[PDB]
Amino acid sequence: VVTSYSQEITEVPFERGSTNSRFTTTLLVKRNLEYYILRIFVPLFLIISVSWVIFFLKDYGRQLEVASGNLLVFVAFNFTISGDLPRLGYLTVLDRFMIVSFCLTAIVVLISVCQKRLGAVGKQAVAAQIDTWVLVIYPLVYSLYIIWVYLRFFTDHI
Amino acid sequence: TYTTGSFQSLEIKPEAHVQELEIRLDKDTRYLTQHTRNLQPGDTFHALVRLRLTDSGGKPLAFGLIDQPGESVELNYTCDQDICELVVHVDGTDGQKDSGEAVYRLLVGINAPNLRESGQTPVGSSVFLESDLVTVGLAVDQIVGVDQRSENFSVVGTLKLSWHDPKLGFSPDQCGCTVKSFEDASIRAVAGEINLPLPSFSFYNQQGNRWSQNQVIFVTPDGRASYFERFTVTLQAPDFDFLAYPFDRQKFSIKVDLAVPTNMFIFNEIERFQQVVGDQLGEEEWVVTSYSQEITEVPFERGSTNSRFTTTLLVKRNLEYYILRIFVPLFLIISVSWVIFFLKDYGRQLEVASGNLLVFVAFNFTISGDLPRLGYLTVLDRFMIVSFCLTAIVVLISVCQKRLGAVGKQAVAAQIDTWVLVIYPLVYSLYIIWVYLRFFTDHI
Ligand SMILES: [Ca+2]
Repeated sequence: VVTSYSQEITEVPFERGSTNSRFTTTLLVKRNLEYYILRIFVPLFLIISVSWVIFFLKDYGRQLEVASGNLLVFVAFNFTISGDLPRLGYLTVLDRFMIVSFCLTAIVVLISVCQKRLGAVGKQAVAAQIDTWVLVIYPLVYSLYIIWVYLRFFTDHI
Repeated sequence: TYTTGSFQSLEIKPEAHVQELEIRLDKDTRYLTQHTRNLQPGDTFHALVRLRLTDSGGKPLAFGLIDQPGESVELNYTCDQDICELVVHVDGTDGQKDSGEAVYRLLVGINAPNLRESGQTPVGSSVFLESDLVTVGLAVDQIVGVDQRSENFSVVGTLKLSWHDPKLGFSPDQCGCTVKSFEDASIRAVAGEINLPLPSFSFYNQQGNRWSQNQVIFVTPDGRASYFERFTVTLQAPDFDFLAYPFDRQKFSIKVDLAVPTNMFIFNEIERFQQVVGDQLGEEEWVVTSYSQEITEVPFERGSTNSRFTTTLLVKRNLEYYILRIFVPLFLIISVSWVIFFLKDYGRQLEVASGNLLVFVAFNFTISGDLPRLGYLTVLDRFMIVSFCLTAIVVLISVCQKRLGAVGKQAVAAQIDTWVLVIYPLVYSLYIIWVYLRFFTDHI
């Protein structure tokens, strides 16, 4: 979608010692951000929501099963939307966010494994403390990463 | 400026045309051949230092008489033929020998070296009909594509040749305009249009026809012509070796050969009219570590050689992308498959092992989009195979541990568990060290 356009005439050093006249039409275009927000980011936020709410039932075996299943779901969804992800040779803020989300889901799988070990060894108070600590840090980790990426890739003044 | 050309017999002694040079003989150029410019009717050629003098058509004209003082052979000739061209050729290999090096100097004069008697000879004019000196400049604006299965790279850039040909000069008034310009026609096409020699070039590796844009060859009345062309050309790259992908460094070699031998034109000087590699907005897939432009000689299709101007760009992939997207999630999946050996419930461990192997397969194909479908293996493919083998192995070990837990042996199961804990990281580290030694070092 064309945000703005502008036609204007300049001079350019021609092949000889003189200059040629140039007429440049610049169109400021942008993507349909609604499509990416509703197709890529909303299902993703739901997958993180599942991986964050599995820390409520604290059965520690059911939690582990759902954590592994949700990591598999995240992989499958990532490749489902990989069709529109451009196969550019360099990183992108969408790629960076997918990367961070996958690392955090794998980390919650690891924490579920450790919590299951704690539940089996006989330490459940420590397991509950780790559980509530995950509940409090996970949303702030995601918010901090989003703020950091916004500051890095969209601002210079602030 | 003082004008020379053609329009519509005294004091010839001062205008003596006599000059000398030193030569080096080695490798294939044992036989040396030199031409000369058109001569006056009275001019007599004296050759001093076998050797033989013929015309442009090769018809023998004179040999050399060996005079022992001064060594070598002395040759002399004279003719009254008006418009004609003469050639002197010297052969240094009359028999098979090891050789390997030869230093040689010659004495050449078109009228009378006796008057000059060699010496410094400042007023001497070169009469070898020396090859025209063409400067070349090349700039790269983008590397638009790299097809690594077909091993080619499409590159866009600008090319600028510049050569002085007095025969190409003209009177500015006859056409009005000062500069005579031939648009959107190759140097070969212009040489076809006007029956004159021009330094036609080629890229020596392009597949298909390059897109030539803004190409124009314009001549100045003094005779200094210049050719400009913004090309979009798909070069072939045999030198590509993706065995170390994605940690590989590649050479993008853009080689502009001249379609005329070294006798006619040679690339004199590389011209830095524009930044050799352009800086453009964006990270870009291939970042240029270093570039280097240089001129060489290549055996031409005839017995002579042509001048080649090669621009070599040392490019590398954005390794942050591969490390953060391919290797970090891979390390996390491996960490899951290694930490499933802590809970030791032996049924939950098996469930998570199977689920994690499925996760590994799904992630493998998720990142298979960027894995090149090359017909041969790669360090990334090798590491993926090792990871899959180890994950399947931990699935098998989990099955065996579950069997041991069910049979009534749990101490052996715990021993196997801790043994897996201690060997798995060292297995991965050992494999990484081995692949680094195999694919990145020779000294160590
Ligand atoms: Ca760019």
